[PDB]
Amino acid sequence: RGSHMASMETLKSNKARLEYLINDMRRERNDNDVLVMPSSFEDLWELYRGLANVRPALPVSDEYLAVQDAMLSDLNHQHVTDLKDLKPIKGDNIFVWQGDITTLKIDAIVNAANSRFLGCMQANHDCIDNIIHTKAGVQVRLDCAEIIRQQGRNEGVGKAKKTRGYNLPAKYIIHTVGPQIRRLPVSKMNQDLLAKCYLSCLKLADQHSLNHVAFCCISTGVFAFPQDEAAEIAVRTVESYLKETNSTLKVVFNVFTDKDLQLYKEALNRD
Ligand SMILES: [Zn+2]
Repeated sequence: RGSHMASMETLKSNKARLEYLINDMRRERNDNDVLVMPSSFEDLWELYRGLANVRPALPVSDEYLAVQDAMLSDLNHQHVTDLKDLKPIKGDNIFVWQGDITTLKIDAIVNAANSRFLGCMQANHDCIDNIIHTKAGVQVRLDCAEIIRQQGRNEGVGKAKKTRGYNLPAKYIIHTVGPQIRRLPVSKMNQDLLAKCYLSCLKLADQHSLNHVAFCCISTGVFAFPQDEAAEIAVRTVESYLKETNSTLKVVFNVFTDKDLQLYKEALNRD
């Protein structure tokens, strides 16, 4: 695998970087008991990730960031997808793309954050918030913490805040908190709030003169907005915004599942 593609030196170096990062985070927690450091890249990664996910938003040394950034940049740029190589599915300005949002070269990706705004603090959890934070680096959690400290309160639903993307190929991450759905059918208030997430993100991207923005599937997963309904709100809000403002923004709907992928194509077909 690695030999023909010349990957072996980088694998051995990335493993050494993970062990350094793991050791530093364990020392900080006063986990002084000597753990069995796994041999594999995969098992090292899941150990590192769990430790990063749970770490409170406390200062980090420049030495730690040097190692973390070398490792994260190498991993995120290995199989990068550039927006310039994709083609619009609608007009010249709307794309649908199945893939990992943390590997897309684009001005901004949109994070489905929570109101505490530090990322996902559940070890090794499969949500978008966790994945974005983990691949981007600890600097995102620290920047988020500073945003919350300066505003004196948790983040409300339907807003947008921008941070740098750090180790991601994305220049920026736009963080929005989507509505939590408990009861069905979805209230008009909650439908309006999900729309507001998209609008807020679009407005902020145009406010900063960005050329492109990729959305994930906001309020799906644990917030558990019904899928078909969310897709419909996403598409309708985007197309309305682009039409009414004559924005030059290019908008990517990032999906992972084939179910979502079909939902998005169907929504963009129906007029
Ligand atoms: Zn999570």
